[PDB]
Amino acid sequence: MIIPVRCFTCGKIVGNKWEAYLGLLQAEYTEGDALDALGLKRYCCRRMLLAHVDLIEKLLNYAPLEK
Amino acid sequence: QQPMIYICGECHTENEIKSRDPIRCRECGYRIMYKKRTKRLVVFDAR
Amino acid sequence: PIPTVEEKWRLLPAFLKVKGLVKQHIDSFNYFINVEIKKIMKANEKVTSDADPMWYLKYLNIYVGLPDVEESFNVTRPVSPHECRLRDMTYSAPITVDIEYTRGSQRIIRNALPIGRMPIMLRSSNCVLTGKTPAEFAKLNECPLDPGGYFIVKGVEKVILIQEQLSKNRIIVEADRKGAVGASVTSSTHEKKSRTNMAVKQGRFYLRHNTLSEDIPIVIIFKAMGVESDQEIVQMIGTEEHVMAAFGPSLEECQKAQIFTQMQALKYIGNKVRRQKTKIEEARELLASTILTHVPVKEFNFRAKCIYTAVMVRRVILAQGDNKVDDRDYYGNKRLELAGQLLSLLFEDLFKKFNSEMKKIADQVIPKQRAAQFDVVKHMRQDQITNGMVNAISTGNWSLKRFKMDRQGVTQVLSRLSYISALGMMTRISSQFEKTRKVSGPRSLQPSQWGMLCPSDTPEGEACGLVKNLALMTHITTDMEDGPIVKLASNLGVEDVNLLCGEELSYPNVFLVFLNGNILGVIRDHKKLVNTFRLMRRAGYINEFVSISTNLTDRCVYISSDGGRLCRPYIIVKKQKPAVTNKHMEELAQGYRNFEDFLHESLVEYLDVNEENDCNIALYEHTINKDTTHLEIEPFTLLGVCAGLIPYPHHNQSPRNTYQCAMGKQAMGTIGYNQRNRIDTLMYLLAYPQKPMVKTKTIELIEFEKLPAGQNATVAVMSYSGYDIEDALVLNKASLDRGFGRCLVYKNAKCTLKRYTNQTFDKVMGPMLDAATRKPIWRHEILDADGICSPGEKVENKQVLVNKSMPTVQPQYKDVPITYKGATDSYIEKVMISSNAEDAFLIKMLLRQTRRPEIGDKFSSRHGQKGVCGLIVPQEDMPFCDSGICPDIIMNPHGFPSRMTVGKLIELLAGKAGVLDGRFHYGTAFGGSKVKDVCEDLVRHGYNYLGKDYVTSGITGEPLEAYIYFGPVYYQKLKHMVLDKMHARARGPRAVLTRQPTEGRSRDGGLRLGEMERDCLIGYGASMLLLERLMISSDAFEVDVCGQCGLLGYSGWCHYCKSSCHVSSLRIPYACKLLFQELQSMNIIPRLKLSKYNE
Amino acid sequence: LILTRLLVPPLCIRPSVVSDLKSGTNEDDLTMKLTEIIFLNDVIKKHRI
Ligand SMILES: [Zn+2]
Ligand SMILES: [Zn+2]
Ligand SMILES: [Zn+2]
Repeated sequence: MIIPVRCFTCGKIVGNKWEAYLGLLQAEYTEGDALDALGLKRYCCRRMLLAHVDLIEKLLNYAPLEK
Repeated sequence: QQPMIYICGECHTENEIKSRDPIRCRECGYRIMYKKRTKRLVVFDAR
Repeated sequence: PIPTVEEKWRLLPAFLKVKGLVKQHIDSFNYFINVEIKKIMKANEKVTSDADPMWYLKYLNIYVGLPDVEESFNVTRPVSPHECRLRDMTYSAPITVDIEYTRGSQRIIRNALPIGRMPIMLRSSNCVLTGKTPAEFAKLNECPLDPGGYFIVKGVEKVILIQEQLSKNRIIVEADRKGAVGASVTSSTHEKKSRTNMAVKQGRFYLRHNTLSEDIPIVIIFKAMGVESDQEIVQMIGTEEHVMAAFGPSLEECQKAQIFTQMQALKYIGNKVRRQKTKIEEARELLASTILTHVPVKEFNFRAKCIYTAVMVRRVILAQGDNKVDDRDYYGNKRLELAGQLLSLLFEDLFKKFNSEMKKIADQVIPKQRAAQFDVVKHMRQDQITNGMVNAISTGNWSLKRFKMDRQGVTQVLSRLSYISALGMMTRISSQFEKTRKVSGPRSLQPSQWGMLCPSDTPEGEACGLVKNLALMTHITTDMEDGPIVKLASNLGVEDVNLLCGEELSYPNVFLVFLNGNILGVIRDHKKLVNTFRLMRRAGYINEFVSISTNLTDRCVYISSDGGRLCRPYIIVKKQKPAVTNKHMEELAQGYRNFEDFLHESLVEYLDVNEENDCNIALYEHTINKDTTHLEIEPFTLLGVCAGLIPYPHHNQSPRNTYQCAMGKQAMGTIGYNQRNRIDTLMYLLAYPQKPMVKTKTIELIEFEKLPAGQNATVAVMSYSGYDIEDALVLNKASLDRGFGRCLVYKNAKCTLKRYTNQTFDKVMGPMLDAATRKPIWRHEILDADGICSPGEKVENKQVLVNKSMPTVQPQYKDVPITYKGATDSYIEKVMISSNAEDAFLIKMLLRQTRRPEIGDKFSSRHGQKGVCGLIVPQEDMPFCDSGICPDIIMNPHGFPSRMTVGKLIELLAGKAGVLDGRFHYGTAFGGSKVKDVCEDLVRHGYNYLGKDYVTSGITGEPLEAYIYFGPVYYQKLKHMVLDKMHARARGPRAVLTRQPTEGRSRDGGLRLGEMERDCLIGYGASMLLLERLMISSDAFEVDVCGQCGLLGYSGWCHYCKSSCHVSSLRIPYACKLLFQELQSMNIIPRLKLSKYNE
Repeated sequence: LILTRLLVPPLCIRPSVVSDLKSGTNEDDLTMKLTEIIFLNDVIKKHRI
């Protein structure tokens, strides 16, 4: 649903770079280049941002709205 | 006592059902209603 | 080297865009409500009464409108599928017909007469959900990824399974315990199915049929059909010395009996046959259009029937004496049946019943009349049709007395467990064969099926081949005509069967033409015939779904054009080279020259199962030879939908492939885009679904990356302390606390309440307050002031949800408050209150429960490896290798050789390389990536080249001698948790018929102890324990018996002998006394004989 | 060997069921058949007179 706040294996906070990662994928950057410039070093806390789906945005279109 | 407030699923209007009346909405023509959230104090654990 | 085109992989999406996967289920219905609905209309259009020939009915036109609902009064508004799914309504639309009835003296034409309703598909052309946009799909609260194809009847999703059957209008030659036997099954457009069979015994042919009493020689039937001279009979049979020596006994038997004229033959047939109008007339009508209905007769000419029977006799002659038999497992003849033909039969039967019913209600009102005008609109009902359709769809028991057929288990509830199980249910195909252990051929993999049914996709258990699934590239042919086909055939130069005699058909050069089990005629030079037919088919004049093949053993060409055949597109080759070039695919990449234009330009073509029998197909382009006729587009299309989720299927073994195909529909995950709005009985959700690193092209074809049902986790293949047993896998406590594998369960609780025929109604009490404080009672604690529970609260065990009070007969009400039954404490999400179609109040509640993985849960590796949890390993353990990465789930290396799964290691390697590089690697079947270009890319970063890493143990603190296999793997969580598969019973409810624990864990029942375990207790020699847990803790009863006359008394007193002296008591289980008192009604008196055990 | 006197079994061998959906009681089929046999026995006696 949402990006996890901490990693599952080690426990490093990777929930503070999802918006930065999204903003970095539109400035003519490579996936690996952006992931290395974000601050991730190993593949322990790198798969949380690379392979991650965003379904809450699709779930907000069905959310109740006030009129 | 206080009128039981209910919300619709198409226009989301806060209406009330009085007694044994046709269950519908007074603004739209939708025939399904929802309920509000309780105003009590619930305890949750963050562990 | 050969010129290769690596661009034909984009033809498959273009072909799937128009039809394919699930669209054919909707085309079968869209063609049905546009052609067959009119076919049955023109079938029964005029009905007349019998009192006086002045009243008659006529039908102008019939059609179906849009899905509508009839509310309180004179209000028709468009309804939404989600609205019916939430109100437990039924998705149906009315049927508008134009009727014409003549009342009195003038004629009345009342347009737009409603006669009933009819269900509508979810993604049909008449429904609203078609041609919309995702923004508009979100406004109607419906998932845009929903493939559809199911029926909504009373708020449940029902899918009609495709069923395979044998072809009609054909000759089969089988072998039984005596020898060879021929059979012919016929079924025409009208309601008459027949099955005739020719049997051979002691060199004498006999014909058997359902209406015939005894067997009749075939020569008698020949003489009766119209051929008088016996020479022409043998001439039609066969012009050969060995076929004439086998027809001698029949000739001498026909000569023995005094039968030489057609009248005597018909008299013999009339004497033989029994039917419950002289014998000659009934014998003549029995041979005209009764035994063989698929062969029409113009006036009374049995010439075509004689020719067909002669070909059948020649077939059974050539079969006998050889080692050639026809088998039923061949899929070239087996046909498929969708939901269209079943609905066609049902609607035809219902329309005929409705026409015959009103004909009977208006025949006894015209003579005994009191007026001069009779209107048929007032004497009309539209409830029977709707009720019948709804019941036939819901129950699923197709019962048609006009067709004389009964079928059960055709419609099934659409499984909404996951996104793959829902789509895979639409591709499921069941067979007509029952649960038979003896049959093994049909269950076994047949060489006939190639790219039509996925071999790996099959359930594991009892059904080991009876349930099959379709392939990715598959199309079912619809129904068509035969006028232009037979016209072009006659124009090609085919000779009529009425011109040539019987001796010409035995000639080898002579070839016969068969069209849907019908002899078209005789033709020479069949090669040019087939070539010209294929050229005309490629041109565009004749439809593309026409199959034509040749048989040299039988020396005849078969022309198949009936609906329900299997075909997949194939690329045509031109003598050394495929017609498809790079310039033709560049235009497809541009946006023009679609599949339709390719089929119109003679670039690709469809082939049948029997059509591909007479052609050579090449797998790749380097294998293309000078004899190949067609080329495979893609070889990875042979796998199914559930088999496309397995990385490197060719690397894995077929049992593991089948296991993973069976477990793919069991894994829990995201259902769709609207899962919180829909309220189903049981629903499973995941917390944070990850994306598969090594995805497949089939995954992108179905867009499975948007709704994944698993998570990526770091796996280290090595042994651990003591909990790496064959399938036991251990977990990481820190990862489980961080939230790896968090699941949610959602249960539905629905309560309906209505009125009665009298003024008796219902009502809800609500909250109950005490006299001490102004707080609700413990019983009704979650209850609100209105009388229903509030959303966003927590319900524990034995708690009232909604107060329901029902009248017993001012009236006394009995309280039946629904109580929540559960071990853990659930939470309330929302409460919905609505009205049903019968003006009844319906209250639905959704209860959520969040769970965490623990010891006793079942996990899978998406590689056919299921395992239960071991021990929860803390973070102080799980040694890191170099950086500080701890294994999330430890895998056991001892189960790899037994399962023989090499695709798992390659999957781990490719996943590691991808997560290091930063791009997803393709792992499709019969291709993907190798282990040579990936092994050299893992070196640039700095890691080892294949899989090895240096690990230092954390328990002791010393480096490990051997290296460990580390890498990311895609795991999935399945159902059957330890919390639900756990129950116990000591003293609960019992049955009233027999005092024993009840069945089921939801009713607080016990376990059953059968003879399987009783034999083990007997083998040991322990008898006290056997009687303790079959009599003492099962049923113990005291019964008094008299010694003089063994009978059941009461309070130590007999009523037969009238004596209190002779009396004793015993301990007898309630079942034994039950049987003893139940056997007395069968005029049987069990008299016991009491003996002294002490002496 | 000829049925002349019918033996009524105990009532405890044929329990009755009740459904709490429309206040519906259903006896055992044995009891229904016994009470149907009794209705067929007196129509012969009344037809005689
Ligand atoms: Zn990490
Ligand atoms: Zn409203
Ligand atoms: Zn006695």
